[PDB]
Amino acid sequence: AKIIWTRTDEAPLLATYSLKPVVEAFAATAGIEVETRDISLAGRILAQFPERLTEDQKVGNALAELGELAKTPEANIIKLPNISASVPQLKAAIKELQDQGYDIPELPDNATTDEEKDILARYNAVKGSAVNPVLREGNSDRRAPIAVKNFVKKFPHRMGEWSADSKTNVATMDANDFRHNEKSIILDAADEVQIKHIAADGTETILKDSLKLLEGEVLDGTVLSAKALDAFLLEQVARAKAEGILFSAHLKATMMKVSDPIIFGHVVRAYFADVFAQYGEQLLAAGLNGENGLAAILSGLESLDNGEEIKAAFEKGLEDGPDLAMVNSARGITNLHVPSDVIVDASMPAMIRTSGHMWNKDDQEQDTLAIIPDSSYAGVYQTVIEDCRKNGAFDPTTMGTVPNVGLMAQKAEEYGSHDKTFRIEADGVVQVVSSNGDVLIEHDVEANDIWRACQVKDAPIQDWVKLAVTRSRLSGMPAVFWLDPERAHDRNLASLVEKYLADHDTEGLDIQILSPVEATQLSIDRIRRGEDTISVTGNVLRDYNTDLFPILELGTSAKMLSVVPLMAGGGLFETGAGGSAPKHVQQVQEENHLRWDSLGEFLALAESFRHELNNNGNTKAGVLADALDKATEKLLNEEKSPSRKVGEIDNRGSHFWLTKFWADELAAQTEDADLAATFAPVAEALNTGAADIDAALLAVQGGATDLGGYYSPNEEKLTNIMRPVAQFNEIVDAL
Ligand SMILES: [Mg+2]
Repeated sequence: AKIIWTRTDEAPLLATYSLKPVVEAFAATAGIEVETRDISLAGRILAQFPERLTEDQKVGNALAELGELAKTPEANIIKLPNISASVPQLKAAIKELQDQGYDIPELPDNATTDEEKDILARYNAVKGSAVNPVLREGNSDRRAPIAVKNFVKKFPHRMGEWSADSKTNVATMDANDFRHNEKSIILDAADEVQIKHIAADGTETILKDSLKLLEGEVLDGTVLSAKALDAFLLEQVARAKAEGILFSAHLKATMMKVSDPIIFGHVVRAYFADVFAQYGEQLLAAGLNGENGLAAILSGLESLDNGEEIKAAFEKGLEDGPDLAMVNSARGITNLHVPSDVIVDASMPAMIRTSGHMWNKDDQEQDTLAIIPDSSYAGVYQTVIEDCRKNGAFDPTTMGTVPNVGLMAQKAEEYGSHDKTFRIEADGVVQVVSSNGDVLIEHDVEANDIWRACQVKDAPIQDWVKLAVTRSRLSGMPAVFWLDPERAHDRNLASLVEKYLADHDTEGLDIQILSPVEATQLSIDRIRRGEDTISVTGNVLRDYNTDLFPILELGTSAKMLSVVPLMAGGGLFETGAGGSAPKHVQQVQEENHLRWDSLGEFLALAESFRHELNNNGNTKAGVLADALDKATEKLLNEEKSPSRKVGEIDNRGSHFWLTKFWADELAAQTEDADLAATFAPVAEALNTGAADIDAALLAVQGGATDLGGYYSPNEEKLTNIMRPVAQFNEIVDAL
């Protein structure tokens, strides 16, 4: 078997030149090959334009080959953070490669010829998030890492004290929202369907011409009522004001790129009711509607020149309304200024952790009314708030843990809905119409309503159920499916979960189905008494739970095990969800200190070894994984993760100590005597040499360093820089 280690960009790229040769040496003792594949920005650019290159310059299409790999049981891929290119990064990479002799074309800035149109289309496929959709052929298994959990117990993060008198609450709609208006069906056979609007006129408008659906696919349609939404919002503005608490609003403007900016605008106009009552027609005509935040409105006013008295009215709105949760007090930035500033899955746990407070204009903590307009998920957070009010803050030294198994494959549910979401222009109805003419789903709609459809396919659902059973069996933790009886979609999924659970041996396992509110309550009841509960959920709750529980248990959601069990039986082990840390590279250029933390790599690696153990029968991989868990725990115990500061332990040093501790554990274990004899002299060499090797890895730091490039660094220079101590290299390369 083979483990593919992704060669990416910037900081993780540099770490990989140090860490991968060690991983390769240790892995080979379990009969496992470790190879890199090049999915760097520069490499993916070269892959896209082979026709311009000499044979020696060519890269082969590594992303496409990894995509194919992922559809086979052979796949075992360790994926590190990589660049999702902005246009500037793309232009910089292109220029760098041209300077190095690769005759690739310029990014056209105004394609007119057919060749230019083709080149632009090819580059546009390379920019942005190009990699994740090719590699994620699966659902999600995310867990707080045990090595990090055990350290938190030793050294807990701060948890704000809660008051029984707290007035913080979530406010959410009671009716006429996506949850209550949702209708859902399961297709009997494949069908290409149409989405249509029929106005009170009779005038038909096709909203989406063709939508191919599979046999067994689950289809939902639903509407958020603009009128109910507006009525609701105006009431919450008044409530925050009467109760003397912060008005706050929590959406996902970035991911839900069609619905949530619209909803946001409704929020802004509610807060500034009097302003829109007097200048509404004019502002809306000029596109100053709040869907790009209050800051866009304010900026646009200078073009209007009755804008001065409008500016004055907004300023008056801010003095007269409830106090707003602040994004940046020093710049005067409120919750309403930029739609993407406050993002629900981050903001809600941060507020819960901070005694249920957000920050006011004086930069002091204050209770908040947290507005989450649609009611599908609001109750999870409300249930946690009420529990903290009654029982006080969670105690990270004793609390249990709540992993997540999440239905994600093929852009499941709301995260595939953006091309099926429509701002309604006129009163009437919207129909999903079958090819045969049948009307499958129908909703009444009014102008300014939001209509949305969502799809999840049957194989992803079956895979999701298998993964829930597998996680419960392997971990011993009970599993709870979070499905809301009041949602049509969740009622359909519940019937399928019941059907498919019968394909599995569940004897000895505790698996049940509860509403999201019931499930949250059970989970937190268990967590407080030190016990564990796996949350089995759809796509959005995946996104929410994988922030909420880690932030409470660990102080952060940035340090997680994230696995995507691939459809054909392989695995993808994602080391990290952040970017590739350009400032980290700057520091190495300036003073040869790499502060990049490889913890996520050590953790994903241990799970990669477990995949070989569990799916491919590799007993030695299991031994390697057990030792690696203990080595990681020791590295954290001695705080040997990289310092930020020059002259102190860096990324290369952390790799050394991790390798020393992992070898020690392999030499000390008695589960595989042959592995023990292999690593006894390795451990002895690293121990005797540790004082000298550690001093040397400190000594290389301090001065300017030449990588030979940035997007396309020189391989000889990177090797010498990232593997600078011959004494260590000799031990690794001999094993
Ligand atoms: Mg999230």
